[PDB]
Amino acid sequence: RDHRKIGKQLDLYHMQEEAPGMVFWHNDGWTIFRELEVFVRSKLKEYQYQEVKGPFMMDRVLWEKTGHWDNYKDAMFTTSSENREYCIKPMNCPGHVQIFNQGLKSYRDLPLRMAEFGSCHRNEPSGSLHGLMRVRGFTQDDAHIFCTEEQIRDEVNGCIRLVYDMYSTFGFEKIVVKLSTRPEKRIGSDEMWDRAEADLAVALEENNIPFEYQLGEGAFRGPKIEFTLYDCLDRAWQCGTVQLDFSLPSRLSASYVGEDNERKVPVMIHRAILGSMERFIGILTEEFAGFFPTWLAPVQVVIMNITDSQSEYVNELTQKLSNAGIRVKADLRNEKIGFKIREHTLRRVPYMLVCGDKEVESGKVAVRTRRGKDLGSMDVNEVIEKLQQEIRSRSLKQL
Amino acid sequence: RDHRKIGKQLDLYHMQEEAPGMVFWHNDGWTIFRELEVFVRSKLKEYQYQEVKGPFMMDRVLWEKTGHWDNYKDAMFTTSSENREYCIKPMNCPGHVQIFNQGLKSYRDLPLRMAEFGSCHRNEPSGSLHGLMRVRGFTQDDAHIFCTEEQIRDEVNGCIRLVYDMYSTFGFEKIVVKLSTRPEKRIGSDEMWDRAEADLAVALEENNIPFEYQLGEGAFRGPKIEFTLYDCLDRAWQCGTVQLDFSLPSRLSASYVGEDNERKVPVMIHRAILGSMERFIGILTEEFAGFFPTWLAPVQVVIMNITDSQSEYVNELTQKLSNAGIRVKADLRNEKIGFKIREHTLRRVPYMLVCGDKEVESGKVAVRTRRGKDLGSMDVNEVIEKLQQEIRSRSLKQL
Ligand SMILES: *C(=O)[C@@H](NC(=O)c1cccc(O)c1O)[C@H](O)Cc1ccc([N+](=O)[O-])cc1
Ligand SMILES: *C(=O)[C@@H](NC(=O)c1cccc(O)c1O)[C@H](O)Cc1ccc([N+](=O)[O-])cc1
Ligand SMILES: [Zn+2]
Ligand SMILES: [Zn+2]
Repeated sequence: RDHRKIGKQLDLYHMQEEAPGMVFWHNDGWTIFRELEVFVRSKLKEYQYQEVKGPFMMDRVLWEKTGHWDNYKDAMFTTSSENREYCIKPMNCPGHVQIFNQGLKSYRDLPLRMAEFGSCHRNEPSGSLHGLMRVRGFTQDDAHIFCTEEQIRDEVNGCIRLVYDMYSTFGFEKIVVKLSTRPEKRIGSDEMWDRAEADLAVALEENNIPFEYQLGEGAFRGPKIEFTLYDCLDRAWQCGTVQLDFSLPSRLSASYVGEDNERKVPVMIHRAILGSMERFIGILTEEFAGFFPTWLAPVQVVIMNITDSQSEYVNELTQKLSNAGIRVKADLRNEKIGFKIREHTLRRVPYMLVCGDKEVESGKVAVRTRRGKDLGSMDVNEVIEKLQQEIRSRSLKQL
Repeated sequence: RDHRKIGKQLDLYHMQEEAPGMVFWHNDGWTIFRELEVFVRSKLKEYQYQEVKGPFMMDRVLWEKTGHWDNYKDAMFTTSSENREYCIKPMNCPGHVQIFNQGLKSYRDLPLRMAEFGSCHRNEPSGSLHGLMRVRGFTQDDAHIFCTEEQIRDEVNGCIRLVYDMYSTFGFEKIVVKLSTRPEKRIGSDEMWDRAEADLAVALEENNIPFEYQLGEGAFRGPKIEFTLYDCLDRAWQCGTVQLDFSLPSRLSASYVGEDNERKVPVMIHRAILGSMERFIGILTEEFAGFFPTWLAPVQVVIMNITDSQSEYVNELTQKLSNAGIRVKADLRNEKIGFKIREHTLRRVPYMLVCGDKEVESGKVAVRTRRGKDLGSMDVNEVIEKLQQEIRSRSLKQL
């Protein structure tokens, strides 16, 4: 369970000194990355999230307008063009407010949930980088919710359900939730903080979540929730966050017309469920020790012949499986069946179809699994129906 | 047919002076963008392309090693960290060679086709920017093919079929193909250029392509093909390119073991079919004048009630359509049916389901189209089956 070693073994990705802290996603690693996006997008559709894409760099004046310049100028890559200074974005938050600021918003547009798979960059010191855990370039399952003060409870509830629903898919059921203590220096009136804290307390009680408080001084712009998961080694990984913001929407001139026809500043909720998706892939790689679940496996099926007679039967089978949506490969090499089955077992391919002369004549296929289990000859249509169920259900275990 | 005006009318995207030449993709514009990616990925799977993701910035030493530094340093955004200079990538080519350089390659790995939806940036002068046509940040349907000299014909054939197959999906059937004349200053032996030119000439003859030559001096690293399409206004848009490269793989120390067991440098083919996908969306926006085909339309169906009695019937219908994969919205507003049908017609929603008291009791739905055609009451299952066919076929016209 070392994601850097398994990543090299499975040809998932690589890094080199020319771009420290930035991942070269290979084909198989990118397949895992994109399958994660499909999973998140499926959850986004459930909770009615927009998906947007912001610009990678933005004017340094805009970043100074947010107030994040002074606090995080060290971590921000800077670039220039035509006597103007630009910042490679370390966060997606101001860009979403820019999209929100387009057009007039009323209360009828709230809550407005805006998600983005935003590529962000941070100038982290090189000595602190490690694999996919600590990088300079990363993609967050980020989203921001624009809502009234009244909707804070209902929106935090949805984030809470999202965290537990999503972590459970991967097998993470032990979750520790920590709440933040309000600092001395804070933005926003005390009554605003008091009302929002009641919203958070009611939401956490509603979901029956035992929560602890954190010794850290907490964020100045709002109350913060952090979700930590535990992998099969009982290792704690902090991935989720729900951060309230009373500062940024006021700074970036965001507003909406309320029911009373009065100009109001929306409440802004920052939330990520998995956090850094590169980091989450590394966590998943160590969690499964390379035995990725079928829906996450880069190559899900390999079909092999025994000799060249079955080689054309294999090619039809590969096409029939590929049309069914299965990520399949054909192994027609001039190696005998024990060699290929072992090699694809070592590469963690979930299923392995053996096509002998009996298999060609029967119309069936001989099925082996990467754990060495022999499921015997099965109907080709039956095989497809079972993997499709395993893929669509995103099941954690095989047949 | 002005994509900037239609983009504002349909809330597709926006741009602001804080990030000149970079697009804020709104939800509906991002839906078109992502649907284009799915279309390209479907074509990638047909031709057995890998999909990878490279780092956004790379060491300036690596860029100087390519030789693109001296020619294109002006157009490249530069940034630094820890006394080292980095370049925000304007091209995906060197990053793919880096991924190719991982692991030992043999001739049995060739041809190796490597595609990437790579976000690239160029420091284009601000006065030259225009909408999505001329931007600083763009995403290309880029790919690179690593192959032997012998495979150049078969690979150019696949690129040629890809260009015509993909342009035809959008209704672009008039295509002008231009070939490049070899310059005085060139990289690679004359015999290499002579053999590759024969490969290109045979490939273009094979597909029966009438081609012209270009007065431009042509690329120094290899022969170049450019594909121009014509929209419904008979306007020429140059989108596709197939560029041969004898220079870069040798520079970046790329190699493979041949059949003769000799260390050889692969031939590199750069190819993009649509080119800048932001630019292609703008072309598509003007081609359809906002009447996007059903598979490309941001919102494909709107269901409306006449009064609150049908409001709960509409919500079930919206869910049943959404589970079927249709991008659908519910319009339960307190406006009468003529108001809503007109508003969604003005917003170019392909289909429009009207749910009266007759519709609730029958189990059917009243169907209108954005062209004003009345298709009458239809079965809800029948409606779903027809849009699914229209979406999956990517048909250019409605029922
Ligand atoms: C405060 O605004 C906080 N933002 C978030 O925590 C946040 C989490 C998840 C999703 C979104 O959209 C969020 O805004 C803070 O700015 C986080 C942060 C810390 C450090 C740096 N840095 O430049 O080193 C950037 C952002
Ligand atoms: C020559 O290498 C040429 N590259 C391409 O034309 C190309 C087209 C489509 C896909 C890929 O992967 C390609 O490499 C040239 O470098 C193109 C180019 C021109 C200008 C600039 N610029 O920095 O202004 C960059 C790239
Ligand atoms: Zn945020
Ligand atoms: Zn290239």
